[PDB]
Amino acid sequence: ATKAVCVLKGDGPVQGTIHFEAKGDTVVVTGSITGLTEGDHGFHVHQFGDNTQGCTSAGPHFNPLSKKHGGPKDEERHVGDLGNVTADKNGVAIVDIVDPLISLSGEYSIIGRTMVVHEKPDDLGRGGNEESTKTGNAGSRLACGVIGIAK
Amino acid sequence: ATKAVCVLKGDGPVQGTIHFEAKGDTVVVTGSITGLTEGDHGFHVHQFGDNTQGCTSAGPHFNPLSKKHGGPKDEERHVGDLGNVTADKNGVAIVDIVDPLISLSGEYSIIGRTMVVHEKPDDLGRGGNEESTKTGNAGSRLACGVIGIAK
Ligand SMILES: [Ca+2]
Ligand SMILES: [Ca+2]
Ligand SMILES: [Cu+2]
Ligand SMILES: [Cu+2]
Ligand SMILES: [Zn+2]
Ligand SMILES: [Zn+2]
Repeated sequence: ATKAVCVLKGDGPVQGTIHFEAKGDTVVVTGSITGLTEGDHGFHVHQFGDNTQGCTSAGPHFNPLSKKHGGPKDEERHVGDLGNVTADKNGVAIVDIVDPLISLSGEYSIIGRTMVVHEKPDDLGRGGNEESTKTGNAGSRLACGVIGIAK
Repeated sequence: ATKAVCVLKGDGPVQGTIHFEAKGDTVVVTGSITGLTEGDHGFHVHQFGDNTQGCTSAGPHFNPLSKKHGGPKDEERHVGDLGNVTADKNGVAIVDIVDPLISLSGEYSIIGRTMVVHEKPDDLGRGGNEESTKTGNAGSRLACGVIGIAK
């Protein structure tokens, strides 16, 4: 698997489509998210692709290596920590991330896992609260989708 | 992954939750689907876990061995051919299937692919037209979901 897609939906107006593509040793994540409050929103891969209880059943961030919550460029970060997406005034967040830790195959494969867009910005583990080292204080999960294999 | 789950949703009333568990060397599929018309409905694993155009974007049946469509008991069948599920008079179908071809890891893995419940009965590759050898004449996709990793 070299391509993947996620359709984000929640109990509200947030909705979006993320495309993943394996390019070399990185995964290029693109797509757009809408219905967002302008600003930064925590954007993470949660461990389970279980949507039976909304985004709630997606579990914690995907952290196969048992590291602490960080931002994408940190070394001490969860595999799922893709930091933040930014909604403009109109509520539109354009996603364009290149990540070397997430994968479409193997052990860090995120296929079958959940992409979650959060209510608040990810504090990147630099919040000076324990909550920050676990989730980045991104709060509630607005929309989420299971990452599936794409053509 | 030893457990997977799929939440089926469509444009109509058909919905359900399907659980998959690797038990021994096989995969047990259980769950229930409601909102269906009484009678048989094709139930297949489609190739892509792409819900960008509803269930249409799931692609054809998952068929890594390039075979024609058949019933779950046939030698000549697609890996995604799980036959029919049967809805009682209240539109409830209880799913209980053990399948030797699907898997939750490796080449036959259905993680990240789409579970689809169809409008009509799957003719198990025996209807006698070309469409039977491709889809079993199961018709349109009532509900579908991306198969994700469960805890
Ligand atoms: Ca909150
Ligand atoms: Ca039909
Ligand atoms: Cu998160
Ligand atoms: Cu089908
Ligand atoms: Zn994290
Ligand atoms: Zn088939």
